[PDB]
Amino acid sequence: ITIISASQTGNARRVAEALRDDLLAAKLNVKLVNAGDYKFKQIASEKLLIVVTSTQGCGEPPEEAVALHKFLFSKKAPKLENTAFAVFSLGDSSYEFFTQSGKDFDSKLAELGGERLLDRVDADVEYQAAASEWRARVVDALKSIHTSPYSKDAPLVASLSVNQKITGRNSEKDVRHIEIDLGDSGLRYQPGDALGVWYQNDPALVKELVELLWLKGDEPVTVEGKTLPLNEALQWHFELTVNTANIVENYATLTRSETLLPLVGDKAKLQHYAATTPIVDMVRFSPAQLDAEALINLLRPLTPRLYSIASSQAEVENEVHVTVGVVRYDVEGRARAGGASSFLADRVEEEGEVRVFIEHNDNFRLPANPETPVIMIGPGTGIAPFRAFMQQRAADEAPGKNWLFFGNPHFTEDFLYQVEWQRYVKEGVLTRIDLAWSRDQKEKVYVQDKLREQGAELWRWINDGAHIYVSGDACRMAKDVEQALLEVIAEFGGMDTEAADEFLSELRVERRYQRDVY
Amino acid sequence: MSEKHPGPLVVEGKLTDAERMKHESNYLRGTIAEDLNDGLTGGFKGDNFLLIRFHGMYQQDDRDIRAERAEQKLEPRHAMLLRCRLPGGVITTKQWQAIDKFAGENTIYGSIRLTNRQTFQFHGILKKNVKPVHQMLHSVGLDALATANDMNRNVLCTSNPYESQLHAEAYEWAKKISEHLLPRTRAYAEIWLDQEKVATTDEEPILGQTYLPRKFKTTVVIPPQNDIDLHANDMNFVAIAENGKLVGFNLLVGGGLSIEHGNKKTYARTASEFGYLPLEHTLAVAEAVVTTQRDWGNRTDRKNAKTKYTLERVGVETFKAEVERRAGIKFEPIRPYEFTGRGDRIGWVKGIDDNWHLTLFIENGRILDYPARPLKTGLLEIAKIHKGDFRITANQNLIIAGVPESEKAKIEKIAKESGLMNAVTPQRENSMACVSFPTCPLAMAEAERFLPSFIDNIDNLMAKHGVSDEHIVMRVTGCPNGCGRAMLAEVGLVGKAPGRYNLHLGGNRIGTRIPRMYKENITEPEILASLDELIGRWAKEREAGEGFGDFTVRAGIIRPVLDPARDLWD
Ligand code: SRM
Ligand SMILES: Cc1cc2nc3c(=O)[nH]c(=O)nc-3n(C[C@H](O)[C@H](O)[C@H](O)COP(=O)(O)OP(=O)(O)OC[C@H]3O[C@@H](n4cnc5c(N)ncnc54)[C@H](O)[C@@H]3O)c2cc1C
Ligand SMILES: Cc1cc2nc3c(=O)[nH]c(=O)nc-3n(C[C@H](O)[C@H](O)[C@H](O)COP(=O)(O)O)c2cc1C
Ligand code: SF4
Ligand SMILES: [K+]
Repeated sequence: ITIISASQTGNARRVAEALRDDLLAAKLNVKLVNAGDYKFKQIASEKLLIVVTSTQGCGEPPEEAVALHKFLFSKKAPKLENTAFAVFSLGDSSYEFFTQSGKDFDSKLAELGGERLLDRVDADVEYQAAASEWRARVVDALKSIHTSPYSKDAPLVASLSVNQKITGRNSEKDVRHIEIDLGDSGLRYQPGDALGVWYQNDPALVKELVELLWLKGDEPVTVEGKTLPLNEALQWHFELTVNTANIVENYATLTRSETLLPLVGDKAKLQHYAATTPIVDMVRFSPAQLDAEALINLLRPLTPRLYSIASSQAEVENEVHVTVGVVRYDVEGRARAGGASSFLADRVEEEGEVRVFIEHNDNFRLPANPETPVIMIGPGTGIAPFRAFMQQRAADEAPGKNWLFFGNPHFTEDFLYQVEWQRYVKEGVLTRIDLAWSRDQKEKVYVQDKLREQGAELWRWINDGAHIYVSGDACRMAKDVEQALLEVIAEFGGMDTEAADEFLSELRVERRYQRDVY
Repeated sequence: MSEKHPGPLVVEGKLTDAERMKHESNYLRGTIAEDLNDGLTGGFKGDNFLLIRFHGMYQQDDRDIRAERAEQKLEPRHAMLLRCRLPGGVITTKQWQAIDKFAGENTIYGSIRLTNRQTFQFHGILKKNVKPVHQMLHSVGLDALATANDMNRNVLCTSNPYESQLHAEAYEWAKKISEHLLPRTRAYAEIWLDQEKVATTDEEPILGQTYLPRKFKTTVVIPPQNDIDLHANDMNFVAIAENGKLVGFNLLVGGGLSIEHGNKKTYARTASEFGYLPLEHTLAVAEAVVTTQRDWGNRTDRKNAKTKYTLERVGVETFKAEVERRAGIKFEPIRPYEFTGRGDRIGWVKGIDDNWHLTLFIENGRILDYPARPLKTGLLEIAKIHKGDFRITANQNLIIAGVPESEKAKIEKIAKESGLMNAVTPQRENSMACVSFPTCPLAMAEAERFLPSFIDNIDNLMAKHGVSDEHIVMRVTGCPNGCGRAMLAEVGLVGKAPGRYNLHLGGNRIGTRIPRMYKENITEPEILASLDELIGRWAKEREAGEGFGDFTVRAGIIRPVLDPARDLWD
């Protein structure tokens, strides 16, 4: 019996840690191994295999489990004979893909003949009840942060030092450079980590939502074990900038609006509606005299947003830099915005109160050997961890070669940290930089095109043991860049597409192909 | 021997870095082709930053957003200024359509900036469009070679003589002079036009390996018009005609207006008369003068290299003797020439060829699509309809030349509807300014964006003083370089700091006298107060047909400059 934990942020990690605890207390044996240190090519020699997984940008497993997932899809997976399996999957209904990684894992493990002792079950953001009721049944049908006080639950109360836009005035996107002074708290981080920022909803948005429901704003509501006014709760503890299908169909059910009832039962229409309109506009389409308690039950708890750290403590000491791409969109001429990005962009004064913590990411790190070449693909707001990488390597005077791929719409407006990159290539820290400006000419050009153009040099670097890092969008960028890498590897390695995929999976296994995508 | 000019023929000293850059550039090639292919920076690195000027482009950034981009972790918005080589200012309607299309499409500002040297300028050209602009210029038969850095500048010709029959010969000679003094190098064609390299070295028999010490500027003057301001440029060929045909030229050497604030060694002096040369000796004389300046220039000091400084150092007599020896000719005595004015002839002007010339007043020479004032679109429609060619004027104005009687009504209808020739006071027509902000790297004060409001105030002032029908040549520069030629106007405002200028008075209507500095480092309200007092004085106690500069000199409020090399600053 072995428990497999496939988690990036770590919500499945704690579930697997609790699971192994009562398995070792009750049965005996039971060993726990993450997907990153699992000898997955010896899967056929397993007795009992429990998989606890997560779901990234769209259905893909966590980056450490991508190798195992591709193994199960490679037609080279062995035929299972003496192992029983049970799959527990986490996820979030807000996103388009709800625990599809667990569904795929369960389906394949069944297809290769694994004994499904427990059927796969789905977990929402509130996984406490599901995990607690799942581990008991797992046990029944089976018996034949390093040291800092700060964490997600108790974030460090830091201060905002610098909030500077790093895009030109003629840029369609608003990208901020946020410098947060950690003070004397001694918070420690590494390049590749993420800064979980607790935010607060816009007071204007909260007021508009409250008056849109014909409420006052000071009526008491029940939050946790205390009583707080409605505005306080909607600003500090509830999410308003994200619309989910569940929120929409609950509004329809507790409202019976003629314009919302027909959409109930159609997952595609509900998801499109949720992704197209915010909560406040969705309730603007149909005010329904909803009381404070109904609003509180309808919404979801506010959660911190992770941002890749754009600085290294070897250079900035007690500061953390994050590159915040502000989400700004207009619905019927009313300018709406994202929660945390707009909170950091507008709603925090200089030296203001920002509650942050560190989300450690071990599977996105610079090579331990300073001489190892590094290839980075960071178009858009994915340039932050590579700025941290460059600062860390320049501080250590690492002699290794560095290759950066950056992409954005406009060169004169969307070149993030351009002067820093010019300085880095001036001093030889950044050996090569390749830029792809998609909106500078008639034809769209992205980073993957530059990877295709530089196939021979990329292949030589990979043969030199280089590390490939991808950070940025996951819906389109990550898949396109992975395809470009596969094409380059297949073309310049003298081998077909399947062998290219196997080579990329091997690179993932040797911690040489690492992604931080969102 | 006069003690005024005791200096040697060639000054000895450490050569400037620019001369080294010219010497080691391998005949204007550099690494411009290689520098074009990098995307890390939007400009040209190394010596290419100055070598690209030899090909006609200036690397520039917007100074309105320079600090904002500096604090935005962004490099300055490096964009190129493409100045074309148009001898005499004559541009065909097909070429105008091409440049209009390029400015509308592949240029940040979307504007055609006419200059005072009878050519246009493209601002905000990205490095990726640096090659396509030269490609299209070659496609429509133009080029931008040797219009910046240290070669011959754009050659000027009077764009609208009263007897518009010598313009053909004068423009032909201006084009011949411009082509003669072009560099004989293949760098321009190899880099932009993509011509196969020849396995041999260049010669440059006209300019040499190191080229001229400074920029050289030439003009062709047809009296009595002086719109080209021949005293602001080195060589001037004052055309002389007998029986209605060109018979010779008058050579005036030693022009220049650039000064330095507080540097007595820099001055603005008027060109000195050399002599009359027969018509057939124009090219030889131009060659002799250019080569004499090349040999005797001050390559150790870049604020001492222009032909005026060489003239004042070696003496006019020795320079003339060397020019005569080099050209193998003798300078005949100067036949008399007179100047009536300096401005443009706005409106419809009848030509000898039964064609009408339409001079459009364009404010600051900026062609754009302003609200309810679509100058660019109207000009494009005119070019589509017109069958002649456009003549850019030295006053940053455009002349629609050779319009027949039948098409006169149509051209007037399209121009009037587009706001190209709407009502404008006479004072505004003789008011000019340099580009300055936000593009000029050396700009200290506002000239182009300050001229309209300033002239509005001045027009109101003249209306108050009842002299609104009269005009004063008023030129504002945001730089001591005098690019707007403020050092030849009746009232000149040379920039000193943002919002502060130096007021210069005592100029001339015909532009043959430098205006002496009156008050320095005074903001706009002080300038308007002083000019109000002086216009009120002028509007009463003036004579019949007296200009403002002549009145200021005569009234004793300012003293004229006689020899600018001695008493301009004193
Ligand atoms: C456009 C124009 C003024 C205008 O509004 O019309 C102009 C514009 C500039 N001039 Fe000029 N000069 C212009 C006529 C002049 C003239 C007047 C004339 O030729 O009739 C002079 C004063 C007379 C003289 O110098 O003899 C002039 C003397 C200069 C100088 C000073 C040269 C010197 O002797 O020290 C500089 C500075 C330099 O050369 O480095 C300069 C530099 C410049 C630059 C290229 C600034 C720079 O060095 O980067 C300007 C580009 C502005 C921009 O952002 O686009 N410009 N400049 C004229 C274009 C001429 C052309 O197209 O060929
Ligand atoms: C490991 C990791 C690293 C990250 N690193 C970074 C980083 O370096 N930089 C960075 O900027 N972000 C980064 N993120 C993303 C970050 O956590 C947030 O997702 C992002 O900043 C937006 O936060 P928000 O709360 O303001 O947006 P939200 O308010 O949560 O999202 C806005 C909502 O509006 C919707 N919406 C968007 N546009 C429209 C439109 N036009 N019409 C209608 N609806 C629309 C969206 O779908 C979404 O539902 C990272 C995420 C992770 C997990
Ligand atoms: C960028 C991003 C994309 C996500 N996409 C999905 C998704 O498509 N479907 C889903 O069910 N959950 C999605 N989630 C939610 C995660 O599955 C959820 O956070 C999970 O519990 C991860 O926790 P763990 O890292 O501790 O295992 C997404 C989360 C993030 C940050
Ligand atoms: S005079 Fe000075 S500010 Fe004006 S165009 Fe010339 S260099 Fe620029
Ligand atoms: K003008």
